[PDB]
Order: sequence, then C-alpha cells, then structure tokens
Amino acid sequence: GSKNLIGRHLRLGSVEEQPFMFFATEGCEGNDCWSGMVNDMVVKLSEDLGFTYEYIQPDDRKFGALNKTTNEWNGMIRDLLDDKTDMIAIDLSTNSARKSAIDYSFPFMDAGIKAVVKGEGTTLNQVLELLDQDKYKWGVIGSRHPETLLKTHRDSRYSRLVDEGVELKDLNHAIETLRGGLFVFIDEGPVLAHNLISDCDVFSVGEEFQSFEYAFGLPKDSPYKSLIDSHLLKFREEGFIDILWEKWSSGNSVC
Amino acid sequence: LIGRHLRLGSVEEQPFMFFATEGCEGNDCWSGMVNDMVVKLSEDLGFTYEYIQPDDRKFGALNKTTNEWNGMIRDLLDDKTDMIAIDLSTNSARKSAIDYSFPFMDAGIKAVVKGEGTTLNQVLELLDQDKYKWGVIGSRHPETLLKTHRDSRYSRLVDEGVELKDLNHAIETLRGGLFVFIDEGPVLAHNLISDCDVFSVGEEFQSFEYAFGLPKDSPYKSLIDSHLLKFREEGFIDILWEKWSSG
Ligand SMILES: [Mg+2]
Repeated sequence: GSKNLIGRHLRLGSVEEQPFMFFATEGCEGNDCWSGMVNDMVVKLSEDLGFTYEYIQPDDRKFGALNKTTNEWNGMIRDLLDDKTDMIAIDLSTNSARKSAIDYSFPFMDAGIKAVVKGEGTTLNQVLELLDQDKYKWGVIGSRHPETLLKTHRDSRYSRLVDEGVELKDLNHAIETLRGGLFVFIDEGPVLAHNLISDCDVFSVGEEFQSFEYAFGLPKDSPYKSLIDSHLLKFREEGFIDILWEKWSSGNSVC
Repeated sequence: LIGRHLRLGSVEEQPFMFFATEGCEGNDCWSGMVNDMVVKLSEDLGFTYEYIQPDDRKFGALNKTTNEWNGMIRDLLDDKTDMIAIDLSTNSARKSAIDYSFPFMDAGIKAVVKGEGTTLNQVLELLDQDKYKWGVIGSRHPETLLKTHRDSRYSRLVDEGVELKDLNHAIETLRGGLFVFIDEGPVLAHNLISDCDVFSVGEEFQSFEYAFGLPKDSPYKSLIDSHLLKFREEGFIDILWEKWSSG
C-alpha cells in the first residue's frame, strides 16, 4: 500500500533466452550487457516507476524446478526464494509447482508446449508415439517449465517421456542436439518459433498443447506486485508488448 | 475459504453465464462456463456462495464526469460482493480501482456487420461515411478501451455511435442491418454462430484477458489465483469452453 518503487534498487533474476534476453559475455559492463524484449520492458518500468536495477543470473543457469527428493528449488526460482533477487524478469512460464512457492505478475504473453523434430523418413504425429519406437531420441531441458508440465501431467505417459528422454542442459545444448538429427525437442512455442526460424529441416510434431502464460516472478508478499501488475497491464493495453515482440522476434525465413 | 460464504457479482453473458428468470431457485438459476468454474472452486475450497446482480445490470465503467463507477465494479467497491465471477475484461481503468485474478482466457475487440460483402475494412473508416451506423454497449469494456485509446478517433467512434443497452439490444440492432457492432471476440463467436450472414469488419484489435474481479487487499486472491491457474494447467478451462461454446 504505502511502499512504492521510487529510489529502490531492484535485483532482477534473468538469463539469456532469445529473443526475450540477450546477454553479452564481453565488451560491456552491468546492465549494458543485456538487451531484448524483456530488457526493453524493464527499462520502461524503471523510467516510469523510479527504480534502479541490476540483473543477477543463477549460478546453475536454470530457470527452476522443484526437486521431489529434496523438496528444494533451483534456478531463478531458488534465487528469488533466497532473497538474492526481487523479481524474475524473463519469459517465466506459469505453472502450479512454481505458484505454490512464488507469485506471478500480470502476464504478458500466451504460450504453449511445442514439439519439433529433425529427421528424414517416417515421422511422428504426437509426442507419446516416441514411447513405442526407437528411431528418434528426444528430450526436454532439465529444471525448466516443459519438463515440469510433462512430469505433473495427469497422464503419466508424459512422465515416461521425461524419464526416458535425454536430459538437456540448456537451450543451446537442446538446439545443438536437435540439429544433430533424429531427435524430438519438446519446449515452448515462442522460443522455438524465434530460434528455429532458419532451420528448414525442422518440422512440427503435432499441434501445440497445454495453455500457459509468460509473466514475471515475484516473491509472495512483495510490496511491488500491485505496481508491476498495473504497469504490465498498461503495456499490454497500449500495444507495447506487441510492438516489442515485432521488434525482437525473428521475421521471414530462408525456408 | 473453508466455511466462508462468498457473494459473487455476475450477470448473464452467454456462454459464460446463463441466468434463468423463472423455474429455479438460488444458485440453480445460473449455469455456464463460469458457473462450472465457481462450482468446482466451491467444492475444492469449501466455501458457500450466492450470485448478486447489479441493479443497473451493467458490467461497469468509470464516469469521468462524476468519477463514479457503476455495474458489477461498483457493487464490488461498495462491498456488496466479494468477487466478480464473469468474463471480466482486463483494462487499466478497472485496475486503478480493483484487482484481477489470474486470467483464464485471451480476448480481443472484434467488429461485425450483417450482410455479405461489406465495404468496410477497418472500423475508423466508419467516421468517413453514413451508409452504416455503429455502436458499443454502454458501461462495458469495449467502450472503455475505445474511449481510452491513444488515437482519439476511437473516442469519436464511441461518441458518434449508438449507445447500446446490453448484448441482446446490440445483437438485435446488428441483425437489423446496416450496423457495425464492436464488442469482444469470444462473446461474438458464441452468440453469432448461427448468423451465417454476419461478417467481421477488419481484424481483431487490442489484447486483453478475461479474469475474475477481486477487491484490493482481498484475503482470497492467492487461493483463487492458484486454483484458476491449476484449472488452466489441467485443461479444465479448455474443456469448459468446448462444452459451452457452440458448436
Ligand atoms: Mg493470456
């Protein structure tokens, strides 16, 4: 109520995930190392709400999931829970596991799970077909939203997909493995759309499934949620989110 | 929420809510996608509930002359209700007064007209002609978005168009011909499914959500948000849209 963001210094959790965030590893310092759709949103928020900020990456370079053996979180989620950060500023997918531990901002983008495949010859219509064949290998990135949704899906065949697939380290590794061929990568629509635009030998496996949002992550009881929510809604209503997606997402296709 | 009683603001808006005006008692007068959501929430969280309609039968908007709200929004601000359970569109004006739950459906503004082969390509072209009339429903979200749009030609559309009482009046006027009705995609999709001579004018514009409305500092927001997100994740929202929307 009384608290606002004027004069505050926010620590923002993030990682590279194009086109939401690009992180330069040399030739820059501090916030200047960061660019992308989410960075543009943060810059505007900082101008309008009067805060300064820095970005903090999790050492494990994970987005975050709950380990059912240890009951501990990792990734950006863990950094937020541990008060290393105040908000997670990225394409953070909405899922129930995360919601049990953190809050979400007003959302900025609808997204679904999308599976893609590289390979000549017989192909697949739906991801569960992977379980009854051995032509294609497949995988999801560990400690990231798609893995969590497949593991919590009430049809435990989706947990089989996760358990019997390759555990991929991060998006670069997943895309490298996909490009190696005879592989199905199961991830998120907007991420794949942007990053695989030139991969003319990569095709869809069925339709997108599951419905969720990208939002920012906020700790429970954050004094800043109301303001962030209001301002993100205004961004959406004013067309800013759409303008930034057009700015940053890849256009055309050589294909 | 276990043991609690929630007063829920709502009105008829098919296929989200159907209200029977006779032949029923209490909660059983209501049905539809939103009712099915409320029933499941009630079972899972353990609250009882009733529905309360605003006397003015409006969704609600802020009158910039009086700086007062009407409709379901006003009933919530007046503490006549605890939550608004309907397809409540997200807009900044409402956000200045109330909170929203986690959303359950994307929606856009859509314009429609009767008669094949309309010559209109975009709604602002209406300002430069007088073959067609047009309008929006008063004290409802599309009116608010057009009035608050950066491009004040959208305010012109509202000010120079017909103020429609409600969805029935609007569809009636649409079906009467030579009239462009500007409203919300999902509502129009459902309610005009059988109108095979009604057509879109331009593309949908504006991006918003349907959510429930909550008073600021509600003690119930966290739980409602969590359970609505779980409904989306489990596929329940999509199953209900398939159940209720035509067809
Ligand atoms: Mg949405």
